[PDB]
Amino acid sequence: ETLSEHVFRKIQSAIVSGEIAPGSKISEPELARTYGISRGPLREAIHRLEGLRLLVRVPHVGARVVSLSHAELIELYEIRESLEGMACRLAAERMSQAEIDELRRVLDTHQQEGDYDFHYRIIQGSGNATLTRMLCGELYQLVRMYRIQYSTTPNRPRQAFAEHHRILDAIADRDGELAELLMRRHISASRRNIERQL
Amino acid sequence: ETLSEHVFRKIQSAIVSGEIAPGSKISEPELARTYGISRGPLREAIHRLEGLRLLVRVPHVGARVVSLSHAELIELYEIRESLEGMACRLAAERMSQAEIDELRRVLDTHQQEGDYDFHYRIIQGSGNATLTRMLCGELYQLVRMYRIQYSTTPNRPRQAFAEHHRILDAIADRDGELAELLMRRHISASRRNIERQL
Ligand SMILES: C[C@](O)(C(=O)O)[C@H](CC(=O)O)C(=O)O
Ligand SMILES: C[C@](O)(C(=O)O)[C@H](CC(=O)O)C(=O)O
Ligand SMILES: [Zn+2]
Ligand SMILES: [Zn+2]
Repeated sequence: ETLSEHVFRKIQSAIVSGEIAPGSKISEPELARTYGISRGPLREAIHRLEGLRLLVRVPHVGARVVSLSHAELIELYEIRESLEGMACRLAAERMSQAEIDELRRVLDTHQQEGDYDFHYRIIQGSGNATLTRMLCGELYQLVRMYRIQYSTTPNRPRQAFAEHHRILDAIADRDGELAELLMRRHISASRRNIERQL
Repeated sequence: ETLSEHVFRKIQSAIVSGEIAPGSKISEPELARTYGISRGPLREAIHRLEGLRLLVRVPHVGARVVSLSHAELIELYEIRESLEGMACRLAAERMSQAEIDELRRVLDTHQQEGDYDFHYRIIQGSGNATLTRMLCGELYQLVRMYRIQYSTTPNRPRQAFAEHHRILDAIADRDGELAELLMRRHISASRRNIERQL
């Protein structure tokens, strides 16, 4: 990898983890001193970081960490509902029986840690590389910094496991229509859970 | 912008336009001489270009322009159906009456040029910035290099205008469910039109 890519993921991880507070003023000088890179590759990283809605550009000031507002949550979970739901539909037709059985194995294994492995197996089982990039590469970063800033309720881990199993049941039955619907409801339950603390 | 961003869009435009043939071996030396940049920022551009499925990485060789195969078309138009269809649903509830009337004005205005403005107004009318980036910033680049490599049939421009107007009619009636369905059918008609020459 190049240095421009190194400082990218180091800053991106500091934003998703809350290390840099949502809404902070990003100081390009003190950041170039923390990692020791010139302003060329640094501005290259901020531009990408603004593209993924992690940083936001202010005209007369500079870059700022995203507001982490309610409108941005609607924007994010909307796309995630349409994409993950379709991932369940495609995974139900395209997953081999070996991938399905391994999916139940992963689910049988079980702030909050979460079950990203469950969703990741389905997105991969959908057989769409572009879908995997848009979900796990772009959307899931802004998703995580919401779940990190706002912890779930103590009954949410139990509720999501039930939702996960019924989704798996529809996928294992080759019922993409039901799996897509069950996936959508589970995404909407996740958004309402986060909307409980704003 | 930085130089790393300049050579990015210059190569990306040379791929979408067919200037660089689909499936060609990208020569990092002769490319670094064409634009005059070091291998650091050059490798930075190829990495992003591979992310958007424009270049593909070969282990023991290097980077190659995407195969432009049939499987990649299915991968691409799948995501476009789910995203653009949802864009029509959201645009039907969220577009102001001024944006709708202006949408009919744009449609009333009318290889092939295409009606990207029509789709762009709807994606913007959806009120989702992430949706606009994923559609117009990532997917629509790989879309264009398919429509450039494979020209439509002479009756396709006429057929798409009818599809566009019925979509506009459902949006102007605040019928997101019908607009989404009509949008999906029009996306599927576009894919079959391209599938006619492979
Ligand atoms: C636990 C979870 O199901 C997950 O898969 O990580 C969560 C649910 C939630 O946060 O309410 C998710 O999918 O976002
Ligand atoms: C003409 C078109 O409707 C367009 O909006 O550019 C095309 C249709 C097609 O290519 O068959 C499109 O949307 O892809
Ligand atoms: Zn979950
Ligand atoms: Zn069209």
